[PDB]
Amino acid sequence: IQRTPKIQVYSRHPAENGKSNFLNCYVSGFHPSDIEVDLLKNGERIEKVEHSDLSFSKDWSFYLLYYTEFTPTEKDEYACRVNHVTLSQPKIVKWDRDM
Amino acid sequence: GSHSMRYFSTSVSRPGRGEPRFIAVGYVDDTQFVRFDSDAASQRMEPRAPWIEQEGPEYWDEETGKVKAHSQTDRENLRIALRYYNQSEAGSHTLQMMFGCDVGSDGRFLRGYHQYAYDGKDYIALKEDLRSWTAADMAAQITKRKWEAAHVAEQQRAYLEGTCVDGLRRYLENGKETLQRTDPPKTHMTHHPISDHEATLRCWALGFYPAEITLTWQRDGEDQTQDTELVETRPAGDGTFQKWAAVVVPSGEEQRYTCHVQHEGLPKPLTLRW
Amino acid sequence: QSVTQPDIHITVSEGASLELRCNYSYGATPYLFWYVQSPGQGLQLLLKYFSGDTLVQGIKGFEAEFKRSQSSFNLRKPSVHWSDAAEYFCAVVFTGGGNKLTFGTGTQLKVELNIQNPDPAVYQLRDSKSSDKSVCLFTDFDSQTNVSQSKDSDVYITDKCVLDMRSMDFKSNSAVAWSNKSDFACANAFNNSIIPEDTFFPS
Amino acid sequence: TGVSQDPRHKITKRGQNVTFRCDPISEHNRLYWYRQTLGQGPEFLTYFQNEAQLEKSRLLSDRFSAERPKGSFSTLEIQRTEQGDSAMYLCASSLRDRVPETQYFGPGTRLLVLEDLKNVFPPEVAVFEPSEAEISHTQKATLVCLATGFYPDHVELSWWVNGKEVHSGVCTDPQPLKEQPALSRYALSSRLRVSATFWQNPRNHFRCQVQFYGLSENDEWTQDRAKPVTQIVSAEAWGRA
Amino acid sequence: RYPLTFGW
Repeated sequence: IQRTPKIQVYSRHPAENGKSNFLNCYVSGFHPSDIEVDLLKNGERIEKVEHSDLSFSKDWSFYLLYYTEFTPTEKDEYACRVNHVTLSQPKIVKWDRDM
Repeated sequence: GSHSMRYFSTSVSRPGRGEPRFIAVGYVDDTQFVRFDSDAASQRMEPRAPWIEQEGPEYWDEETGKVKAHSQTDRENLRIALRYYNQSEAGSHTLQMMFGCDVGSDGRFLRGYHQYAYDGKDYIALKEDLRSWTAADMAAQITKRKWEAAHVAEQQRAYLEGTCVDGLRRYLENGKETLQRTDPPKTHMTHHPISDHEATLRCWALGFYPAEITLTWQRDGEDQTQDTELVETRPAGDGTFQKWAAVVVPSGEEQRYTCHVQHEGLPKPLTLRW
Repeated sequence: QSVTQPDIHITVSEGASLELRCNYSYGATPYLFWYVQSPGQGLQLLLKYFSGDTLVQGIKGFEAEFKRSQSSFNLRKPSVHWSDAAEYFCAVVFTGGGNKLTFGTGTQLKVELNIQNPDPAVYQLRDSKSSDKSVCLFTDFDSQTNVSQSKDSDVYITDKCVLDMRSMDFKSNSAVAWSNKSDFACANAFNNSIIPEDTFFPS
Repeated sequence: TGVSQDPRHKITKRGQNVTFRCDPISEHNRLYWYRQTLGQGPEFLTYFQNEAQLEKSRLLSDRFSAERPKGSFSTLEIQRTEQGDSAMYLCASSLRDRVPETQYFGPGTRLLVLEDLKNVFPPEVAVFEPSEAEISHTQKATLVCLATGFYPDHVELSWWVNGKEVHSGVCTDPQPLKEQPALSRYALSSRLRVSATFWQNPRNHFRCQVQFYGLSENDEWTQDRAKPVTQIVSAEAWGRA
Repeated sequence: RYPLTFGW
């Protein structure tokens, strides 16, 4: 069987421009294990991204958290990119800052 | 009060890429504290929590020896799983595992689990009595009858009733400042318009512990589910969890709607408004 | 945590009720074993218990009872043999700590021959062709005899070892003493040890 | 059954290396290595499951080297040997699918380390005949075997009647002693008692076999004498009327 | 504490 990854993009704190914060990408409830998650700054891959450790929910569906130390502005566009076997093309979820 | 402890394993085969990948993490109620990566150069049971670093080298020399005992047992197990199902050697599959003890407010044993899973579906499990198995399919009753000749249930039960519980209270005591204190949710409400009279409210609750919470968008003393976008609870990064619930409203009725946050850290269910 | 063997050294007579204790650390539910090591060879498994029948029987007639209330796994034998003289280790598997065996302090057991017809005597033995010494044999004496060793230079003395003539139901102790000196006489060698007055010498 | 080991006894001088080779029983997929000091409990060193190492007692050093490359047999190796390493190394196997998890040990490998090899000597054997004083008093004849001037205390004694081993009526001191307790060469005593009616007729062969674990063909021997190799020295006597 | 693991 296979499951579809649910993706949430958000910040660890409320958005305050110019102040250090943390961006998150939560790939929850998916299967199988192999998943490629990238963090993008206006389209470029963020080089220093530390990911969570692999686990799974009750339904044997894995969840992961990808974070990096970012500082937001009013025009910088941060988005999460996720590649998976159950995706015909890499899904990109943009970050509505007050989502 | 009531707490728990879990251990998760994940074996995934990779044909043509050498030995498969074994990933094992250790969970207390909502806090990971150990991890093992079969492709990590350390090859040890590295910690992932502050309070667990107090344990001496004999602890890590023991945990490492019997998690590498698992990687070699579950890889050995993956080949057996193929010929049990008569699958292809050049194919990839996933073998998982989960079991841990649940304790009450006095360290008293409450429940115990034990479940394996082959490719997203259950394979074998331990019943609530902790002495009888429940194989999912015929290829598992082959294994079930192996763990019946060998009294495996009387050892795993001796672990969950014993080693698991007696060791878990040591973890709660070693980290009483973190695992025993529950943070309350910080709540506030936002407002987003779309049309000239349609607006989108959103109830927020960030930074709490544990994850079990309920967000309810009512409307004039009557609950509502129509046009109520709701996302699953997500982690934060520090050890807290976030969750929002949205609702689309017309301009003029915003003073009618209400939001409620029911959690443990609040000894009263809050009732927000606009 | 550790395992404890309180009985450090026991010496009984042949055919006595035997009990060796081995208590674990009050909290664990470990696998239990009992091994024996003759002084020359390696260990040898005797018993084991995790199935759930408190009393366990095994090889060499030994038994054992598991008492979780007392946290003990004690060896037993209603009638000890002379061949049971060896070191007795108990082994537990501390389950959550891994799978390595955790051994005890080590019980060393000797057995004494409950002789019935004492017949103490000392004899000189005919020497070999390619040997110059002349040995003396103390044998067939009662168990409570004390063998005091020699004092002279060329004279050596051993301790008692038990023979088992399994056919005639005959068992007896023994002793050796020898030297290569001409003056050294076997009729006057064992005087340095405490022996009864009825020591039988050749005519 | 059962677990095997090779060799059983050896001895080296400090500074060089040693190596032991264990062989467990069929289809056993877990193997432990233990060390047992003289007169003490066996200490845990390392343990395997299927060609790969899972643990090593941190109270050890990297000088110890163990491996089970082919999945069945294991080989221990020790570099920079010292007197503090002299003990008995015992192999042990299990099944990991037996819930009691029974470990079955082998005969083990005793070792010894010194500061020099100016100590090795092979045993001389001599059999002594019972006197007719005891013979014409009890209908029983008691023989006495000996073993003098050997080193170390790695002997293995056994009696033989007519080329066939006998144990009923055989007694032997479980441990040897020092001929010079102030230093030292070792000596051991042994006996065999049978009825005199089996001593007088001249068809019974009374041979006392003393097997000694000595040096091997790879060791260097410098002393101007015969090399004390691992051999079997036996003395015999004949029936007498 | 990690638990004891068995094979199928």
